[PDB]
Amino acid sequence: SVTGRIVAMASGAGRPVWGPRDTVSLMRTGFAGNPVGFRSVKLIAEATAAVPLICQVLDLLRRPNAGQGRAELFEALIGQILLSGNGYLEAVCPEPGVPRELHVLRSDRMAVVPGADGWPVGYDYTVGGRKHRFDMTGHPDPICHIKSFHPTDDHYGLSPMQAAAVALDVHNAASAWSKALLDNAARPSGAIIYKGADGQGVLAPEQYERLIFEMETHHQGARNAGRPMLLEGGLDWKPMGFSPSDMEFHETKAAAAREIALAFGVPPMLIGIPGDATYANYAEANRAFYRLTVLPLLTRVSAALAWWLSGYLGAQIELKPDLDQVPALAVERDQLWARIGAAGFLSNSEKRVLLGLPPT
Amino acid sequence: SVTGRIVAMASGAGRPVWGPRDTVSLMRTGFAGNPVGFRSVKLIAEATAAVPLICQVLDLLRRPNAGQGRAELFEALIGQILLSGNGYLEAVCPEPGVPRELHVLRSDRMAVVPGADGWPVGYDYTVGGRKHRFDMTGHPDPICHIKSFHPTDDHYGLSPMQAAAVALDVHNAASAWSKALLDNAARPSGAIIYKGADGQGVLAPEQYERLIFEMETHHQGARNAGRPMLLEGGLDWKPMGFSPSDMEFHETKAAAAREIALAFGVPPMLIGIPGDATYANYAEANRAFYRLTVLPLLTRVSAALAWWLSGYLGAQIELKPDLDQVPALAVERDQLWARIGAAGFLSNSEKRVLLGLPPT
Amino acid sequence: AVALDVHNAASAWSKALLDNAARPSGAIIYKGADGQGVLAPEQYERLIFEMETHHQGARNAGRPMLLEGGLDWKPMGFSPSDMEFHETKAAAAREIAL
Amino acid sequence: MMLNEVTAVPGTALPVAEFRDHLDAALLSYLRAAIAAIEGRTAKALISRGFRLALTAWRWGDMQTLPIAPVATVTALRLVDAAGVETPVAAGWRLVPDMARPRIEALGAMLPMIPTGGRVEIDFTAGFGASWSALPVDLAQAVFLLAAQYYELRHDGAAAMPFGVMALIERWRTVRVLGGRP
Amino acid sequence: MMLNEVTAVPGTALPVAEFRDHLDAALLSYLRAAIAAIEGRTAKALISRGFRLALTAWRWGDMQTLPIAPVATVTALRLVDAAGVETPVAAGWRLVPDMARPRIEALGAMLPMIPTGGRVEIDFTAGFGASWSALPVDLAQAVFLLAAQYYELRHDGAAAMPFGVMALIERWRTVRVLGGRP
Amino acid sequence: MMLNEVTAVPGTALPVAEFRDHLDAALLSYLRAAIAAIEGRTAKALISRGFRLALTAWRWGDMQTLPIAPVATVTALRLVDAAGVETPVAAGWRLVPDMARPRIEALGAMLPMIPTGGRVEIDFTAGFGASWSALPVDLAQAVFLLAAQYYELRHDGAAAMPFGVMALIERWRTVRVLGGRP
Repeated sequence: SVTGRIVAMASGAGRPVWGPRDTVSLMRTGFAGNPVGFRSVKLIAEATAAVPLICQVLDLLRRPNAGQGRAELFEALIGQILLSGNGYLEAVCPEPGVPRELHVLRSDRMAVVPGADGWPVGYDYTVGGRKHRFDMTGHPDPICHIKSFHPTDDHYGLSPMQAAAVALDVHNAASAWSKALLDNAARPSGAIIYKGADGQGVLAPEQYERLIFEMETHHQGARNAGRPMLLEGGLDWKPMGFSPSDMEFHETKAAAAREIALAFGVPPMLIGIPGDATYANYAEANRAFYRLTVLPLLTRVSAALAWWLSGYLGAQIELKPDLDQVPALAVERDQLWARIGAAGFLSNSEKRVLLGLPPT
Repeated sequence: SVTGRIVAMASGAGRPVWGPRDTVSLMRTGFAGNPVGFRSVKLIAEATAAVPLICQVLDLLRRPNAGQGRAELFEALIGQILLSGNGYLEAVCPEPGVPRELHVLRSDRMAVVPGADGWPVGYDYTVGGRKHRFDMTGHPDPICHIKSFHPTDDHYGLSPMQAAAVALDVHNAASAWSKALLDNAARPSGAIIYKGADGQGVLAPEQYERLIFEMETHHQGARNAGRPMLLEGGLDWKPMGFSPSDMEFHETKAAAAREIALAFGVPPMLIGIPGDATYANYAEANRAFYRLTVLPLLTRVSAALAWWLSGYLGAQIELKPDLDQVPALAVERDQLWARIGAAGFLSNSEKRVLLGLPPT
Repeated sequence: AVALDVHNAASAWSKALLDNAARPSGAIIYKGADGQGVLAPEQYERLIFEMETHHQGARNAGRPMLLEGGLDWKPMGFSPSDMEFHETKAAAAREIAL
Repeated sequence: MMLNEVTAVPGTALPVAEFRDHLDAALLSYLRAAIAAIEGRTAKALISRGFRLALTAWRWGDMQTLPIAPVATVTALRLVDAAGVETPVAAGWRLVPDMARPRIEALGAMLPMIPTGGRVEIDFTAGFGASWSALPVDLAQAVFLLAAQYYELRHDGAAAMPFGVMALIERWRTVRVLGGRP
Repeated sequence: MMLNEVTAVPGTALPVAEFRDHLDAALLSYLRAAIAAIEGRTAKALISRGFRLALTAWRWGDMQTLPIAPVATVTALRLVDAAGVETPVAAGWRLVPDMARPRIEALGAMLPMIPTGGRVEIDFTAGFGASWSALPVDLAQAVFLLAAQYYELRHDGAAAMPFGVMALIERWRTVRVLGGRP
Repeated sequence: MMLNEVTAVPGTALPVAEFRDHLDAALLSYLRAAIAAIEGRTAKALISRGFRLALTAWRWGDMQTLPIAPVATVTALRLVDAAGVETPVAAGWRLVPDMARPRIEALGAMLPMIPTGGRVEIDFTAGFGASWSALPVDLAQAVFLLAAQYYELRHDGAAAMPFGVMALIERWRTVRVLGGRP
């Protein structure tokens, strides 16, 4: 905090330090552009929104605003923390306490103003040509800013897409390579070379209509595959090929698809990347998914929500995921019960407390 | 909501902000065009409509309108949320409370008018040249707009087909490549080169009818495979080949088919894409299907229906999927019963409550 | 000490192979009317434009590239692509751990 | 795309005296038989006549480069109808004077839309100069090296100097590497 | 990109006397027919005339190297508008005098932005020297070896000495290995 | 990198008498047309004139080898500014006299930093000797074998002796095997 005095002014005191930028270009060619980046964010965002949260805020969280609900709020929120590394949550509060509505303002239309020392003084929602200038000089601080870990930036976070920015281009360009290879590529099945009496000479239109007819009727099609094609003097048929047919940037596009899923943290088994079986049977692939890139991301967003909403209600509320009621950790849930259930040295009163059950 | 004042006018106050467009071009060449995109939507839409919904609306949902039923309503509804990312549900209501009919208006013939601040003021159903201008300045708000998560758009959703828009073209064009390769391709089994006494010279019609006869009768067909074909002076037979025969854009079409299924979220085992076995025996492939792309999609549409229909009846109704009566989660259902059934430290009264059974 | 040098040098071999290596996808050979002759700047700007706009990129993979008299396109390759000192660097990594 | 010229070179501009000094109705007959041969291989004009590129459909919406290379001051861009309305439009395009791609692009929009059946005809003044003294002297020497050959041998008999007829016009030909869609 | 010269070489600068001694209206006609042939193969100027590179769009923002190689003292960089405003700008660029890449780069920023349709025209004085005695003598010998050939044979007939016309100008041609995007 | 010489060879140093004995305004015209041809193939100077290597950016920080090979006694290393400050610096470099890589390296540090736009110009005296009697006699014989050829045939006609013009200057050419970055 003490260094906040010298870093804020050196970054621009009281002036909008906008986002790293391109935060909207990559959203179109990295999310709405390719299926791997689309399915990766969609897989993480809907899984994070589906995990129940416990309250050691609810009524508000279940029904955030008149539009999106609890599911769509977290999806649209995590969908920003993944696409840009920044998550903003506006709260309007006509009456003191739990604010009425929570809105997920899109992160590419939002800039931070560092202010005087350290912590920002406000936020600027800039759509079109107009701003709004939220205010951070209060106790509620209506904007909650969830940042992914950024090592070199001081006011924003890092997007996992930014790391995979090259793999998304390799995947987009190799997919457009195969498509363009089909749209503009002249593959002839042969050629009727007609040199003529001279070294070079065309054939009259009376000979063209005859030749174009005997080729269309008798030598083209599936029903004409093998006609011996008498070639007179001067005429010739050179059968042409198509040397590279399959697999144009096939593995370099597959390796690129694996590096996009690698950056976002999803195991390639879940989204469907064809590749080596690192996990066995989706029992561990889903368990590793919810353990390495879903709950660690949720335990941060939920922790930021709790500390921000507890600034409105007069309490220091805690809000963590409910690791019990998740179907992805059932493989871990039962092996715990098997260890403590088969343990007879302690009585039933002791193991009910070990497994999280209220004693009887 | 506060930023809704500046974003609505900057997007056009009170004017129809039509759909992203192409929402009808891709429906013809991505759903009615190829089997992978057709089977993917059809698989998700009929599975989502088959899941029972619980009411912690029914009579209405089971018999929506005089035409389509509960099954066809959700299929035609999810079939739009998948094809365009937008789902509209019109409700006509002669008497107060539960509206008589629910209609799924196709999303490419519907546009949103943002209005003054934030939330829209109506919707425009534009068929042919005529509009209707629904009205959103009421409590019932007759149109329920289900949107898939769109990060950069403010009034619509994102279609999983839009992400796979290139993979659908690669699949369509590579399939039309193989078809056109069969319709117009001159494959001769040989050629009878007749140079003649000169460097070049045709053979008289008296020699053509003789040659065309001895080739048809004695040298063509399956019953004539090997005739030694005496070649006189000047005549010659050049056996021609067909170098690339199989597998023209074979793997690039297969990889494209896998990326369409990847975007829609179906495991390639279910629809039938030949590829690596990421899942084992359809017990986990179907369970992962209903867990990653069916129930997460249903728990949003059902949640939007509940909050919209509860605006008609005087209650805040909840409407969620019935995860018990689904055959796809039986593999997960029994492993729960095995863990709590084999747990003897707690009595039968405790485990009946743990498994969701009313005690006795 | 030697396995560390083989591992360091083979890793710097792959890196330097990417930093300074001219891989062209082809070449537009223009001999001309003579045995050798350049093409005027009016023909260069035209040729540099039709190649950039219509024949380069992923969206331009297959354009049939009409070649007039004198012009020619020689598609060039890249013969050793993968695995430059691949196993000798892997065997070196195994001898360091050994 | 027709590209039929309006008025030919009168002949008082062709260098019959200079050609005669290089070595008159026959001399004039071989000068233009060598100009047409060279300007057909290089797609040039060399005397700045007036042409009429009367085509029916634009290849692009910001294009339709002109076939004859050295162009200056497109006179009119007429839009006839199916009956021949012959209405001259005056705005919507601009000539980009280039020796490589002499094109008539646009004014920030599409070309003047062509009536169905109502071909567009463009008339321009394409060439190097009005008098022979304005040509690139290497292209003028190539016309002489060719015309003096047509004059010295009357039928197709046989004989490659360092800078011959070919090596002199090899730098005026059009270099194209597209036989594709755009 | 037009690059049409302003004023030709008057002829009082070309060495008609020295060419005659090497072996007059015909001699002058073969000297310039050999200068144009050699300066079209080497992209040089050799007499330092005045040119006008009137292009419409910069290829870079710190570039637009000039086609003619030996350049000195760009006179003006005019920016016309769509109507021909002909406003001369005076700052924002600098000529980097090189025999390899004669370029007019920048002043720490982009080139003077070109008005839409308002082509930029640059006029410069490119060449070796104003008098024939300033040329590289090997390039001057190549002009003589070629002009003396145009003089001794009038039509394209056939006959490679150690340092011929080609071996002398082979070191003045432009060496380029880019047919790509940048 | 310009490398335009300051003063040419006056001609009183070229061996017009010895060339005439080997076989005068024409003889002098073929001697220098053969010196320029040979010193352009070997990148030598042969008469030790004065040059001006006026470049804009060093290729290294301890380098900028000079193009002309036989160099001695770089006179000055001027650093102009954007306006032409023409301030001569006197320390910071040293010429390494080599026939292979005649370079002006450094004094234990970087070259004198070049002002932005303020090109550096170096003037040196590169060559074998001031008089013709100081040349390597095999390079002097090559000039005679070439000049005597330019004299005996005036246009590019055709005729490889054991030690010809090529075999004599093949050991004075620059041997380079780098077309890369450094």
